[PDB]
Amino acid sequence: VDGNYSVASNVMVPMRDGVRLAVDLYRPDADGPVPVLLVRNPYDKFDVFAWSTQSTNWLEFVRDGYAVVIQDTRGLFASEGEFVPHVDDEADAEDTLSWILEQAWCDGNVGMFGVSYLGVTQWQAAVSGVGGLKAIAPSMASADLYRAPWYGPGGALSVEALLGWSALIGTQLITSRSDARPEDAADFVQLAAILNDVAGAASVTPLAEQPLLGRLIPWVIDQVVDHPDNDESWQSISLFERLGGLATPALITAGWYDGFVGESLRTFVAVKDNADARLVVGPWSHSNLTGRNADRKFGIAATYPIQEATTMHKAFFDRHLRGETDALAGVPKVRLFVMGIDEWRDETDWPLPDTAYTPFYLGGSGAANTSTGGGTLSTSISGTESADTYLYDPADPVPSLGGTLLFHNGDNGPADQRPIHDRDDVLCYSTEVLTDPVEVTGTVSARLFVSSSAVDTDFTAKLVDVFPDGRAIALCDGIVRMRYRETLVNPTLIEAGEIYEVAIDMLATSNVFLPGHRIMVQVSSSNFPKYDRNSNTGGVIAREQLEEMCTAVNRIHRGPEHPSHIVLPIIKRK
Amino acid sequence: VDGNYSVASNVMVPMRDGVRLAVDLYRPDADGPVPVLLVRNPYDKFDVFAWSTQSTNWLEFVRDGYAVVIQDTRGLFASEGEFVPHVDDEADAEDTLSWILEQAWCDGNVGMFGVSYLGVTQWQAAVSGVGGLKAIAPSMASADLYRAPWYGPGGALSVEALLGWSALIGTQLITSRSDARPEDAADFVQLAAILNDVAGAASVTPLAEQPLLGRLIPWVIDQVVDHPDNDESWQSISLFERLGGLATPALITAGWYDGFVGESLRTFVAVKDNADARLVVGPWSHSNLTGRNADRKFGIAATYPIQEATTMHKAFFDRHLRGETDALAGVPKVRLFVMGIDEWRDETDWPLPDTAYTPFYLGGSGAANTSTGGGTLSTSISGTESADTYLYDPADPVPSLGGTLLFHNGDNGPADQRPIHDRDDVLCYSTEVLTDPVEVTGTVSARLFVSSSAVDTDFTAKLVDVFPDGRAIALCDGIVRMRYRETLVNPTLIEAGEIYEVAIDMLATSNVFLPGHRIMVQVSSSNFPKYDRNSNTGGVIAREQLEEMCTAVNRIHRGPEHPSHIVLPIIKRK
Ligand SMILES: *C1(O)O[C@H](CS)[C@@H](CS)O1
Ligand SMILES: *C1(O)O[C@H](CS)[C@@H](CS)O1
Ligand SMILES: [Cl-]
Ligand SMILES: [Cl-]
Ligand SMILES: [Cl-]
Ligand SMILES: [Cl-]
Ligand SMILES: [Cl-]
Ligand SMILES: [Cl-]
Ligand SMILES: [Cl-]
Ligand SMILES: [Cl-]
Ligand SMILES: [Cl-]
Ligand SMILES: [Cl-]
Ligand SMILES: [Cl-]
Ligand SMILES: [Cl-]
Ligand SMILES: [Cl-]
Ligand SMILES: [Cl-]
Ligand SMILES: [Cl-]
Ligand SMILES: [Cl-]
Repeated sequence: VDGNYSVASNVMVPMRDGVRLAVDLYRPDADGPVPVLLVRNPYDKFDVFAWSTQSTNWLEFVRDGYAVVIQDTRGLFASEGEFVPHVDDEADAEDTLSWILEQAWCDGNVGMFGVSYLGVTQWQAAVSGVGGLKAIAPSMASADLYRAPWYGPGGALSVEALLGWSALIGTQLITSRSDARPEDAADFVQLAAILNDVAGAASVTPLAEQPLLGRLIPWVIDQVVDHPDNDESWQSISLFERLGGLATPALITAGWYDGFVGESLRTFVAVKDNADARLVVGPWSHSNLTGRNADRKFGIAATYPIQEATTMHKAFFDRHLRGETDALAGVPKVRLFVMGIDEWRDETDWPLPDTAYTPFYLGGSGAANTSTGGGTLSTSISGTESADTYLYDPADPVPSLGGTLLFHNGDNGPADQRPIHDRDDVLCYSTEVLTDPVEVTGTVSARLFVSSSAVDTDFTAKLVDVFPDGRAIALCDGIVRMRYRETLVNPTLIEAGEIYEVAIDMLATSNVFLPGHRIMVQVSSSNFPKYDRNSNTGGVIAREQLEEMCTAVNRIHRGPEHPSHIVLPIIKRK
Repeated sequence: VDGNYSVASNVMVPMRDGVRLAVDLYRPDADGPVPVLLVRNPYDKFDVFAWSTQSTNWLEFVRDGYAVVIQDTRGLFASEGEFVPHVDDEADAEDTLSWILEQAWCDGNVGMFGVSYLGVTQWQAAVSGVGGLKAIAPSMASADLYRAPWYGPGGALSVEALLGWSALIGTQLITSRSDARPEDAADFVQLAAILNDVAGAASVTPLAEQPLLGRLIPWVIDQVVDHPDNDESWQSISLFERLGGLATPALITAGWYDGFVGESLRTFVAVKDNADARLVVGPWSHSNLTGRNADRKFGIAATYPIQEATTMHKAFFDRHLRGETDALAGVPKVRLFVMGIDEWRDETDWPLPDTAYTPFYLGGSGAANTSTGGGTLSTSISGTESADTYLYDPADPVPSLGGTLLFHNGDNGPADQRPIHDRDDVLCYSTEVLTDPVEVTGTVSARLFVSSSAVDTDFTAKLVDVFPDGRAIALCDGIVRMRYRETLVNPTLIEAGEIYEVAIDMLATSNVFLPGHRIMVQVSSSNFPKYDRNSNTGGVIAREQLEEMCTAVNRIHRGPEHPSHIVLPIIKRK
């Protein structure tokens, strides 16, 4: 009967190596075989409520005649084997899709959907080149684990994401015990303490000393902390280079304040020429999809639109798994929540056609130190050669406030930056108050002329919308670790005192700066614990004691010969 | 097979009047009949993800061999008939339980669980005295709809809750159309605008003029706005007086910042002598169960503990529907999240045994106006007869900040009160800085000696924890509408200038005021839009234009002959 279904629990699926992963089968009451959707989950396939609110009302897929298979990843919950993040997911996904394709209830069409880790696993599945996989729908995900979520395009560790997540997995590994242990109760306590104070956990030096996390999940040190360079161990798990060879349709969701935003958007650009790719980007952080934050409310239309998302996914799967060639009629290619005007808007492509990548140059009379300095932004090159100078002290890094934080206060993306505006290592440059709106929608970067007294250091750039009432709301930001200025692969040190031109990848945003606002950029050398703190030594940063680290006199050069700027993706619609 | 189940959609269940309500059946694969759990839902039985995250992982009940029935209430989504809130729910619940009891797959034991409206409906079901109903689990609910959520023990309208909710129902009635209409698109827009600005919608005078909401849901005016008195129309739907005659076990959940908190706790006290009642109270608001707020973080243990809740519910139902007499071994009678120390704690009863209901008297040199006045709180009666005086102007009411707000900024319960501390109509009284902790856990009220130049006005009282850093965090609050000082049923006006002793029911809290903090009480005559604004005329408030309203010179009397105080439920544990 239409609308009706059954659920079978703990169906054991054998992988190539004989290890068995558990799945749940949600199968419609059907005459013959049906199209199937697979979800690969490390947070317990039974616990559907935990993730699904960030995704789709997918029981609608089942009522509409799709089968849905939810799987425990290797070594977790009801699955056999050992869990190590990422390393087994290509093969296990391949083996699982094959098994599904071989079932009596599968009609030869398979798709995938899901958020975060349930999104990363879809890219890992799509590179298997299993013919029967017809579409994927990776939400808030990445195809390059170095670039998101563990490190970044800047070559700094996303330490708060690392320790926060490891503590969560740790908690699970315990609560899911094969056989309970005496140290479980106390370990649980230590894990909660990390999660109540991720900045605290990130502050212990040497960073590589993680007695609890290293014991529960050795990968935290063995893979992540020990591999600062984007090396073979990372390229081994990266999917990105293989994406351009695929012809798999992908429905891709991202959030402007989501740790994955940069990589999510990159995946869209990589697949769009070869297959039907779609893009939806709302003003969300990884853990806050509500549209509401402490100092910024985006309106009820900003709340993750779960029902519209369900409808969109269903049309997408109807088109690619069912061959319904008109199923996506009237569905936009790209749908963005444009902040400022706080409205959803349809677009034909990402990057937007008719993006004007426009330099806004750093300038001003006197020092740009603090928000009350004389720092300016202007579309004209500055007339006079100047330099802003500050001391970066690793023992006092600039605290993280909003942006793309994941586990350390990850629920306030558009955070008011005022609490750090009186600090001497936070350089501020702003336009005059705008009398006409300025829309910035696209990828954002800065080109800075910099110098240090140290042989390595960081430089950060942050785009900020300054409201009439004084709120200085964060939009997007990035970091460059100077040893990685040229490459994430073969780092080299710098000469103290030499001026370098460096690029800062500031990810992406969509914001209209309305009349009465200002475009503002904050420049510094730290952003902790979003990123780990540079020791200013040129050493193996994660192996250094705080005491071993050095302060740095860092300098931003600006003027005719050193035209430091932010490149803004200007959109003009009249 | 154990763990396995099937789901049948849109099974139509006939009521006594021939109208049919739709249900979904989640039935385990079972030899014979099983115990059954019923959930009555006005937000679409299909949409399980919307509410369940506030409740339980109840698929675990189904995997463990319970059937679960989820029903669309009369006139919504897949059900037939006309929707009017509350009025049909006693009979429909009765008819539905009977139908379930008659099914081949029902073993004669029925239970219920659910949150909010899904909680209110359980009290409405429990008064039918259907023998087969063995237990209920009403979360964030009430058995007296006047007292929560529509009015309150003070006799003021909960206007923000009223309009916010009506707009939500309105939105549903549209999105669920039998036959789509030309005005749907525009109506949808107007509904969103109310929900983005509930304070704005609440500000239109006369309040009873609601062209959109009155048309979509006439009950908004016909029942709620038109019945300011706790009259026969309210008593008709109230369950409270019948609760003391029941012998139904009840697992009751509440939140310290939840609009229903006062009534949730009252239901526990009413059933505890006659049946196995349980209580769980976390630091949540109706729409924020995370434990995280703009200016107050309660720690990860405060996050609604959905898995522990599932386990507790399962043991509860195992005990009462399955007759497993040891199923609740080691489960506490009462479990409270004690704020301040920010820890869960078990207790044997609510109110706590060894509560010392202790007067803290208003005093001080000079006026108590603003936070920089000389207002004090002390366990000693004030020595000298004084009075604090302010003007209450309905056109400028004291704005609502946290507390038990539902739809107008209902996600910041423990709000910092500082933004209203310089106001002249906000009287502030505080203890000295504490050097030893003071625990306040229980029902809270104030006894004030008051006078007005008006023949009716409001008086509000708010309990506040003042932190070392200056944060003035709201805990609990209430209001008395003076015409209802003696009774909610037969209001009478007051004499301008006469001193009255009035009670303010300030609901309940659990907080340890730690060393370095202060106990603080804010007194005023408005709290908008949590409550509607008194017009100070003695008229039908909801029918008055702003222009028709009067200002009031209100006065709080304090001293030996007028010992105004807050009664605090002091707990002492050494
Ligand atoms: C998702 O499930 O949360 C994590 C944030 S770091 C991420 C890990 S790949 O996946
Ligand atoms: C719940 O579902 O939300 C409402 C808050 S006013 C309440 C109405 S009785 O039930
Ligand atoms: Cl089978
Ligand atoms: Cl393994
Ligand atoms: Cl805002
Ligand atoms: Cl919109
Ligand atoms: Cl354009
Ligand atoms: Cl200026
Ligand atoms: Cl110099
Ligand atoms: Cl140079
Ligand atoms: Cl049947
Ligand atoms: Cl009807
Ligand atoms: Cl706090
Ligand atoms: Cl605790
Ligand atoms: Cl006690
Ligand atoms: Cl004092
Ligand atoms: Cl006088
Ligand atoms: Cl008197």
